[PDB]
Amino acid sequence: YLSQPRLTYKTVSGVNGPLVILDHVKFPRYAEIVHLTLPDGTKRSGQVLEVSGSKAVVQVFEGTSGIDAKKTSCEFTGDILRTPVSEDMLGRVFNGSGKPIDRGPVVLAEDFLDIMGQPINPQCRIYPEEMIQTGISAIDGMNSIARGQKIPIFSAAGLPHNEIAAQICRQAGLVKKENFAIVFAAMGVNMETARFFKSDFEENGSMDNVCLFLNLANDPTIERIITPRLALTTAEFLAYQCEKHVLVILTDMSSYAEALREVSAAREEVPGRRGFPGYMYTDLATIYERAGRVEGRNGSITQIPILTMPNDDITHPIPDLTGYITEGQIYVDRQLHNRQIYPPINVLPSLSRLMKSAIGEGMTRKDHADVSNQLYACYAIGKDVQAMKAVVGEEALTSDDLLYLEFLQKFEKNFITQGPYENRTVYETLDIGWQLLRIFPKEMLKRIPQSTLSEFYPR
Amino acid sequence: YLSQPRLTYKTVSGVNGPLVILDHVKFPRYAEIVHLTLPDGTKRSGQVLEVSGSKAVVQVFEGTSGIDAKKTSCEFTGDILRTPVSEDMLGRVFNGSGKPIDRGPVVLAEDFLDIMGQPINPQCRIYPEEMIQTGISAIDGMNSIARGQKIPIFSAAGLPHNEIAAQICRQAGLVKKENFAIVFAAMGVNMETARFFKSDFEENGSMDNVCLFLNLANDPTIERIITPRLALTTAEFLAYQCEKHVLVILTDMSSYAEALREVSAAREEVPGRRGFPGYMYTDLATIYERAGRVEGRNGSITQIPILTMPNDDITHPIPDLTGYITEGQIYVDRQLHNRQIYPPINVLPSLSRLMKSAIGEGMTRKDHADVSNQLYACYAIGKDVQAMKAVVGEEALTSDDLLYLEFLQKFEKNFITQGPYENRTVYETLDIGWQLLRIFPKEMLKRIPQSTLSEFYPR
Amino acid sequence: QQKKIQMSNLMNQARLKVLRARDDLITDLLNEAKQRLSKVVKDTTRYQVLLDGLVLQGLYQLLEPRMIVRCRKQDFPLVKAAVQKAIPMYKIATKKDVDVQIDLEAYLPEDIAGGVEIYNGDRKIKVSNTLESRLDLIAQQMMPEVRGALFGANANRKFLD
Amino acid sequence: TFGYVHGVSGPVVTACDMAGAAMYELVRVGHSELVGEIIRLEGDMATIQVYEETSGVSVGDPVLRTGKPLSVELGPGIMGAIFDGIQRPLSDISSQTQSIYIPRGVNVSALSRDIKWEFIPSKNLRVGSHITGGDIYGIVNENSLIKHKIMLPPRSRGSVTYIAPPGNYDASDVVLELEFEGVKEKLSMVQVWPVRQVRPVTEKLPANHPLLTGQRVLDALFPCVQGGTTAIPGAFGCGKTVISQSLSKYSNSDVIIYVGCGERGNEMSEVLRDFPELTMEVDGKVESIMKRTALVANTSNMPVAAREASIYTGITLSEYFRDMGYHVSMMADSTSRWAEALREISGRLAEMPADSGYPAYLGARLASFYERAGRVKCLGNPEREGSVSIVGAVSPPGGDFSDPVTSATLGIVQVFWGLDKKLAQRKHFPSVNWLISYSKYMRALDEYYDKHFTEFVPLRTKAKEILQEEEDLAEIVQLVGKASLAETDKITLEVAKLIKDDFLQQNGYTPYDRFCPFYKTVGMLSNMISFYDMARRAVETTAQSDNKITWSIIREHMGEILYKLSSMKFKDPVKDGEAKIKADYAQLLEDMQNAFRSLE
Amino acid sequence: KDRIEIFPSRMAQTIMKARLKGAQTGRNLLKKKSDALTLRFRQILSFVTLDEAIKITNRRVNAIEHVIIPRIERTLAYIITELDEREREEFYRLKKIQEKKKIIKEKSE
Amino acid sequence: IKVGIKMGGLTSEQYHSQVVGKIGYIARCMQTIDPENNLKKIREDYQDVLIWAEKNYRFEEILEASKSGKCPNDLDALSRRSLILQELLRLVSSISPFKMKLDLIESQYEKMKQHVNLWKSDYHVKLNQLNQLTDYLKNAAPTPKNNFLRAMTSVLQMQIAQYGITEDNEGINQLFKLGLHLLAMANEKIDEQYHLFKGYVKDQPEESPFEGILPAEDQKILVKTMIDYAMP
Ligand SMILES: Nc1ncnc2c1ncn2[C@@H]1O[C@H](COP(=O)(O)OP(=O)(O)O)[C@@H](O)[C@H]1O
Ligand SMILES: [Mg+2]
Repeated sequence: YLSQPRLTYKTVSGVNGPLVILDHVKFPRYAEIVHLTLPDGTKRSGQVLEVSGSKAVVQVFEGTSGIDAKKTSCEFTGDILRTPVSEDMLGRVFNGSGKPIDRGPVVLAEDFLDIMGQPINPQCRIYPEEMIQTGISAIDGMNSIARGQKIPIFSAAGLPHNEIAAQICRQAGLVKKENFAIVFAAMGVNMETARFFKSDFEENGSMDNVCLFLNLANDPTIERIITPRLALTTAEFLAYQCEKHVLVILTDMSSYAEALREVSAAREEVPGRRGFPGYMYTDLATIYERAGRVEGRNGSITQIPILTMPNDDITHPIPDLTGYITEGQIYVDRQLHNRQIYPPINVLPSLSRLMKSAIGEGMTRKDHADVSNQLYACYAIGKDVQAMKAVVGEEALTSDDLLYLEFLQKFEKNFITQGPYENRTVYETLDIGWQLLRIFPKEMLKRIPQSTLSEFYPR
Repeated sequence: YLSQPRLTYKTVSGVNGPLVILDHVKFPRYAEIVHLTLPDGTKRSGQVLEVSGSKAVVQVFEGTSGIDAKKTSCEFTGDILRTPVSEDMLGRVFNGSGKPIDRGPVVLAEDFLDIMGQPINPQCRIYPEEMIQTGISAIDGMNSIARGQKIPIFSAAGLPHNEIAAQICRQAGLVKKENFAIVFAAMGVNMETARFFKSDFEENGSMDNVCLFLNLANDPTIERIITPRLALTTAEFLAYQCEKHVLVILTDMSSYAEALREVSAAREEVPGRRGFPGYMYTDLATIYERAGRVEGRNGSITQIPILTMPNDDITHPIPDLTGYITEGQIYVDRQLHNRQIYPPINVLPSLSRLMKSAIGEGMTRKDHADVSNQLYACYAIGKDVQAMKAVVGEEALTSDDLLYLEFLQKFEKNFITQGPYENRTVYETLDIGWQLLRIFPKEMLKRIPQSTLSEFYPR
Repeated sequence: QQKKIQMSNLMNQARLKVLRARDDLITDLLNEAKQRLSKVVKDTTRYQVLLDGLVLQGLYQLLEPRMIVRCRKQDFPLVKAAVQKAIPMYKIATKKDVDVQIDLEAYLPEDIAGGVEIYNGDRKIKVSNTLESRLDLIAQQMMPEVRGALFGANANRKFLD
Repeated sequence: TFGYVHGVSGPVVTACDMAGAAMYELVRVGHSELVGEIIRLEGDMATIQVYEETSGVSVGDPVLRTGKPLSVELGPGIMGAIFDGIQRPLSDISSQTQSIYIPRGVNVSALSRDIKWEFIPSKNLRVGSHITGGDIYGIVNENSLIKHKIMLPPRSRGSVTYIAPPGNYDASDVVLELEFEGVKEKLSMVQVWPVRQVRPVTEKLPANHPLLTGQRVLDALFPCVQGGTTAIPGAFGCGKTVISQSLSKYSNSDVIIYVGCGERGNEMSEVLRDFPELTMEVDGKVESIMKRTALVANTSNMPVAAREASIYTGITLSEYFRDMGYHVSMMADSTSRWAEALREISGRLAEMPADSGYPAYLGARLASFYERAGRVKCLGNPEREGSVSIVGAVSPPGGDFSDPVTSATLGIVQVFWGLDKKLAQRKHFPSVNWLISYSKYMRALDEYYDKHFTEFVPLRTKAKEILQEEEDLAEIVQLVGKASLAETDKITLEVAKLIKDDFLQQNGYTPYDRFCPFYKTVGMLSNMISFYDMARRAVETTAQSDNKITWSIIREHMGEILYKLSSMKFKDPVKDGEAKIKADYAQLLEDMQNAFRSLE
Repeated sequence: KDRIEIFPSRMAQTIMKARLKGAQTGRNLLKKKSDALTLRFRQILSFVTLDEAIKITNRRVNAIEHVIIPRIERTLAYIITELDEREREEFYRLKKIQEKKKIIKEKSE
Repeated sequence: IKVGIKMGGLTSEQYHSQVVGKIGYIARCMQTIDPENNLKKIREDYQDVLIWAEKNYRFEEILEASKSGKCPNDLDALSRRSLILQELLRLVSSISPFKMKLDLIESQYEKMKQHVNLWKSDYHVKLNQLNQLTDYLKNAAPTPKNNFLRAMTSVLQMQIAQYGITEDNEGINQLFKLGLHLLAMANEKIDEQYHLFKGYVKDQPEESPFEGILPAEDQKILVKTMIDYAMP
């Protein structure tokens, strides 16, 4: 029960950016928590980043402004930030540090969990299978999502990634032949977006099963490093102890990665690509992999994190390292957005690793796998046709190129374009798929076995 | 004044590149000047760029070759580089260190001014509202020069930017239908360039109103970043204390930037682009912004900080950061020079920020602004037509396109081509404008209202 | 063309000629000032007072625990007194005990009009407070006023900024 | 109460014997008492960011420790005044020092204490009344345009014990006395607020009202809203400063705070000369613009550290007026110059840099700056509604929108007004790219537009489709040579030119394009789109007949209509009012319809 | 417009260099087609169809030469410059890291 | 565990401080609008707020009551309840010379209270238009324009006092349009000022629209101004 009084120090060595360095500390514990009382009485908290001898470096979440080097009192908790968690956290809004913002009380500690995460034994991990029917043809048709997957949405600044994520949340469900709890971690989100999501959950009547963690763009930038760990810790309680199915939305891992960069620079760490810490891979893996099913439980965690891509690229370290950890992506593009297409999802650079197993006879439709592959290849070819047309002109194309060009134009208009308040089923999506495939003569559909064509193609 | 004896030290701690580090210094002053004598009697000077406790870091102007560690004798002047200034500096030739090189005496000061200068109070700065007649149609018409404006000529190695500057020195007058004191900073140039200007100033019969500062290619590279400040400091004395109108020309500013980059590398400062210091903009502003009229005083400073563009790259940091600070640029290029066009001034990528106030009723002629804007439209379109015709051929053009080629061809030989001694008035330049604009029918002159065309177009 | 470039050269040289003459006049004044200071130095009753100040002045600038005072031998009896009367004052103005010695082996050149130079213990830090050094140190700062005082103010200067 | 200077590296000064000093406290460095702010604490030594040139500062110079953080004085006397980067009035310096240069170490009150202000209380308070933060207990008549509300500062409350009767009071007197628990507070008209702290509001509201801009583009195609944030990352010569000046001169905002952070010195003089000569009628009376504007000058050749203080002073001033129920539209014409200051200081600090030398926390500073914008419900019992908009320029090197500042800015701001250097070279002003720009407030304003106009939205959509289609064609036309174009495509290409040359560009230095009332923009757009639809119909209904109306036929037949359409800009809204302009545009529509009937 | 607008990378260098080689090969093959048509055209002097085929071929060749390749070369040069700029900022940080390590080592002695 | 609650958007202490003010504000508004406590229906509707005011309470005691939950401490709900009263106060005060019947005041209260968003409603816009007219005239020279605005504004105030602002009565609608147009009209353009005023007077159905609205002394100046204008 740690019934041992805590030591409080005024032995501040110095303060450098977001970091406070203390000396003369008795047996510093790594990743311990320190409560700081500023000379004016303001309380703030921080977590130890490293210890050495009698010195410790504390990462202050709310910020270091106003801290002096003589009077600030630093109380060492003696433990690791184990956060209070409760099943009744749903229907609540918390700030980035897990404190009430909704005029409710402090969450009552039904239990405590170490936010660092408790690794799950791969031997007991259960492979996900059941498909989530998101309502979005670009996802349910081609890049389907299994329950327990990890499929982030890439986007650049200005794109409607908040609308797609909101659409998935309210349209989420299973392929039918009861619903998800939402754990919503906002990291560096502006107020206009914050009310967009909050209002959407209220208007659809979802708040009974929604827990928000709001770290806004105008809130402290160090705090958001823990926010996603608090969000997933609650998800793990609800999914693995309370047998709920939880959908976890992380509004931006890029502002999270930047927050890590701010700390990494502050402690004069050796960076890797573009100034980010060499351990970014691990810091992301320890959050992304908190997903999936485990033997003996009925609940699950599905993650759909969002990442803003600097400079509209996908080789930036942030999306690059994420791609190596997560199981595909959605990739929201800009060329489709500029053409007033919604959802503006580009099917070519986007994949879903679990798609090959979460579909097919017994889960969706016999032809699901064949329709997806053929449409993808046709789209890829259509794009190569446009690349030629841009040089040789529309008068220099052959009959097959025109069929691929007509397919491409109709594909985006009839298949990808949907609208934010219309959901289509996986079976309706495939029926549309066939309407687009039937543009081609059967001889050109080289990626669909003849048996499938004879059953579906002439319909 | 400073009555206390200055101290002399033999306490040099060490030498690292161009920086001589002293210890045991009594109350070091930041940005104070140190005079040092080498074991062989050579005298050199430098400035303290850093102080810490008893240590001071001195950047030596002449260089650090031959600086000893035990026998080096240094003395601290006790002030910043304040330089002697007097009215009778006009007609004198100085080096980049402020010393005479014309076999005359040292400056018999009327006062001592801080070489760093002071920012002019923006509330007392008076916005320029007078035009200078350069006599060059390519400038007076489409990119007018105001008195108090900062207008560099962007050039490239081998182009006659020295001849244009020399021309401007002789035939720069007023459009009020005047003797400018010229302060010429010749830095980073060869003997022939400095002798060219020196000879031209005597040939013009104006040498008694010209002050030269020379710092040649074979002179120290550290003095090359105070020479502009020496020129401007004198200009400030003449303009703001003696109400003399001064024209300040700084030769290839790129030698300033390169000298600064060497200092930045030596001091391990944060680079921005192409290895230049991240504060290059701020340093340039210190040089450039020493210009303009001041309310209540009858003087002015006009600058022409000509610069060479490395590899004709208009986005190189030197022309880029200058473009952000100065009121536009004249810009010469090789496409005009390679056709024996003089002056080789290309109006399309050029502008004058103060030009809009300078033209029009009460300044030149009421149609000035309209003629300039339409000439820009017609010239740019003619360039676009050439880009088209280069591929499609003359047969693919219609009468609407050939007119712009006729304009473009006549414009460059009638408007831009003049000759080193062709001095046109601003009114003659506009008349030429109309002669070229009348190539097109009224309907195509879309930048000019009918309230102007009906008066001027018929002629 | 040839006539006006020749007249330009002639006018430019005439300007340099009068400027050099003006500088000669400034030098003559400074050389007279040097002789006037020598005449003052010859007066024991005023020179000893200068030395009293000059030694203490240098001591305040070094603020070292050990001082070596160097002078020309001819004036040693007066520098000795200047030091003796300077230490009680130093220990009051700075609250620091200083060991002040006079160098009896090294002397300033005999052609120095007067004054002292003071070295710290290791001879790495020195202050030069002789009469020639003071004359130039001040004259170079007062020159703007000398220029006006001898030749008149510049009628074209209106502002002192 | 003093420390001592230990070392100087430029804008950064290191001081010792300051064990009790806190971060972001003000200090006075040197015998001239230069203003600085503590950045780091290392034992008993402090790292000080100094907002004035440190030349001449010596080791051992005193450092005065001031408990108050960097703060701005807020009260009457701001409007019409120009301040430096740390809220020192330039008109008071020049009137007191008689110099033309700004001296270093000047300690001048931000708001004059000699002026006798005309003060009227709210007449709703009594002794014993309970007053809370944000309450207004009187108004000062600064001028005829802005009524200056005297608010109780945030984090202050209590019972009223005395309220000054109406009369003439200066800023050193006591207007309100209030007590809480024994402790009594005496307040004048001037409150102090740290510039780095966000002033608290009751609720941040969605922005649902246009920010009127005197531009055709930057309004019809890419609207900005009251409380919104936008960026203008223009290259040098793109005319982004002119866009900022145009918005300041001619908008529907109540107060403009213009921040010249790293700007050319001539630009601030330009404003001070021109603005007093502008008019804005209030209630039938002609009044100057300066009475509703204020500006901060921290020019490019001024201390680089002061660029951070300038930005925060500007937005803090903006919030102050927001709290009084006014709509504020401040603009800082640089952003990159602020981030540049952060880079230079970070270098002197020897910090580990991030992307392209900029501090890792660059994004943190920009995010917290821009989020202080927004339409809000104010604190205070009187239930005020206000806004702060931020229109911030950015200066990407080379015009390449890839630097950390442009990139981070685009991830924060909701309206992107991208400028194209290649359009500025053609004097196609404003140089708006119109292909990469966007506004995320289109949906927010759709309700507004339907309420007042209706016709605007389908016209906006058709205009974007025409411009985008022209770009899609231009890509291939460059290679084909206009040989394979259909007649329906040639109409698009030439109408798109009509839009580009006559609608998207305007000369802001003319009596007719200096301000473009919205009714004129949508009026002339309706005509241009109506031509498109009628011309496209003319060929669509005849292409399969016994005579196809090609562009060359309509071009020669209707050449007078094409000239009239191009003339629609030359309407001079000040001389010819709304009634004549609308009637004129109606006539052009009739002329087109009659010419088409004779053509088809 | 001026550049293909591919974000600077070593991958972009490989793609752009392959794209440039392709454009240059197409330019040379089409130039040979034009020369063959021009010789046949002059031998004949189905005549106007050769003049039309030559005009179309030469127009495409001119576009490759005046539009597409210059644009690839500008893009490639842009990429090369920006990559060296990224190399420099890495050099700076690594140099400062080495100096900070040296300072730590001196303090330890 | 309360290091940083940031309740809604305010520090807890600032949130509760705002609650104390709003309670006092409503009490002040009720005493200002209804000095005699005649509006029994509305005072009862605020009884749960006014019970904490009009009594010898200290500021700290009400602040404690908020923190302890002993008073209506829901600031967002309390703000809505305050606004539907603030707008009623300015409605009555802006027409001071012409008092509303108590039945009309209570009717206007309910009409605003039941509105989904009073701030953005037509009630607020009409009140803003009225205050633009009545605020201008607080300090104005006795010019033709200002004498016409005085006469026309008094009529507008009279009609509002009779009908209120919930019904789109043609009388107040025309008066708003003409009043705002005349006020906007440039001060020197007297010919339009006289045209608009004279056209108004002979467009109203009343033989003498100002009879009993403004005093005889203002009627004498009002008519004399028109007489002088038409004299030459
Ligand atoms: N909207 C505009 N209307 C008319 N002229 C303009 C406009 N914008 C820019 N210009 C012209 O081009 C110049 C460049 O604009 P400026 O704001 O100085 O460029 P920058 O983008 O560097 O701030 C202006 O001084 C003016 O002459
Ligand atoms: Mg600008």
